Amino acid sequence: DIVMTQAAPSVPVTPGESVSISCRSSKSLLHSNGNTYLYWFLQRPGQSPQLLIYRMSNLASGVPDRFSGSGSGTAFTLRISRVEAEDVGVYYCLQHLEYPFTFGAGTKLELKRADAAPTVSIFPPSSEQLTSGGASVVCFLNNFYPKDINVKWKIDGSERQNGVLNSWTDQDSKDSTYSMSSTLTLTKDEYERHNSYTCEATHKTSTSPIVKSFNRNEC
Amino acid sequence: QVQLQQPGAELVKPGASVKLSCKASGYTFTNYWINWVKQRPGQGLEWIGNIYPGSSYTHYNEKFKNKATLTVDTSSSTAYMQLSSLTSDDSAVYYCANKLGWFPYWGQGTLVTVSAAKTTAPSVYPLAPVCSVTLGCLVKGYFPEPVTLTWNSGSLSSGVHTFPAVLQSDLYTLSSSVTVTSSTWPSQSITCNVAHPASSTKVDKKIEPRGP
Repeated sequence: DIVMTQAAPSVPVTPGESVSISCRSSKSLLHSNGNTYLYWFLQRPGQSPQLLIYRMSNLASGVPDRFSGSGSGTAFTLRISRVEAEDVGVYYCLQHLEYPFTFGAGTKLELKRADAAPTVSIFPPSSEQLTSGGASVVCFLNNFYPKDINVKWKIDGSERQNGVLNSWTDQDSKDSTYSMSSTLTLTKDEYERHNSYTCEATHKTSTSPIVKSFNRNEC
Repeated sequence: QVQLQQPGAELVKPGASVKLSCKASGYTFTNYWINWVKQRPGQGLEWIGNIYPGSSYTHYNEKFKNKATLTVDTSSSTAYMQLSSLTSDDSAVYYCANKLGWFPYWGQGTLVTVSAAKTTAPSVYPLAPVCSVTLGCLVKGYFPEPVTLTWNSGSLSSGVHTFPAVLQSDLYTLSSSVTVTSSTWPSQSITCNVAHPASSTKVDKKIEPRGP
């Protein structure tokens, strides 16, 4: 089989600067008909791959002129002249000269933007959930940079570690930030035995904690 | 407009077979190649094989020769891929794609989950603020993946963060937030919509201000 090598799993770039992504083939992709049989695609989280370049150097309809493709018969380069937030995702090369068709392993773009403080919101359990015997408290920490962040839960002033599950988004396609959700799941009986609930974060944008709280009975 | 329609999910018992469908529209189905591609979660793309629907002429990647079988129905303009004797290594998204000259078009992919666990529809909970403004939606206790979560049936898309699901005890949980101008809510209507393809369910929950 033709081996397609994208040797970098990830490449960092500062927004507004240029980037070059490399792909190499084990044999020439030049067809007897004169065309070079090499595609580039961009894949965003949860989506099907989007065509960027066909026949090695032709820009696809709808793709901005910031994108270009070039190469010899075995070394290929996708260039973005000025990187924008919408360009984040995973880039793949594909040869279609010979069966079986083969892809390179993918290269993620990491956009190294400026620091940004999180916007924090806390949510008491839904009344509908309480009827089922459970009580989940949710905290969102949104649009921050860099990715590293701590959260701590406190109940009546005491740290609670058990029952917490966290999830992080990929970089935002408009502002290159990260977001995080933290969920503390209790039984209804446990939730009703306490009154103050606090989501406390730390991030490099502040030298003190970033805190949101509520009292269960304060409605 | 060229379109390829695939189901969102198939739950398959270990050792069983599954048949994946890909319904074509917007062009002459018999006249262009259909390709199939595998993608394991968090990993890269792998080519399985292709078929020319007018003739059923096929090519297979050697790696899949004993796993995949490609066929077509030219009456309904549908392409099919049968996968045999499934193992956990077969859990993945499977895409169909076509080729019209230089230009490929892709389906949305079917997520195949190989498991003995039963399908379970999610409980969906609206999250109003403590007594800009941010609202939430909690989707708890479902199996398999995926769901499709929208706000206002997809018309509210800016300022949304929908988080990856977390698995515990053979059940998934996912959340989403949406952030709007404070003059927007609760003056105007905001609803979370959740579709779970494996259970054929769709639920709507309007976000309402908390009472006393």
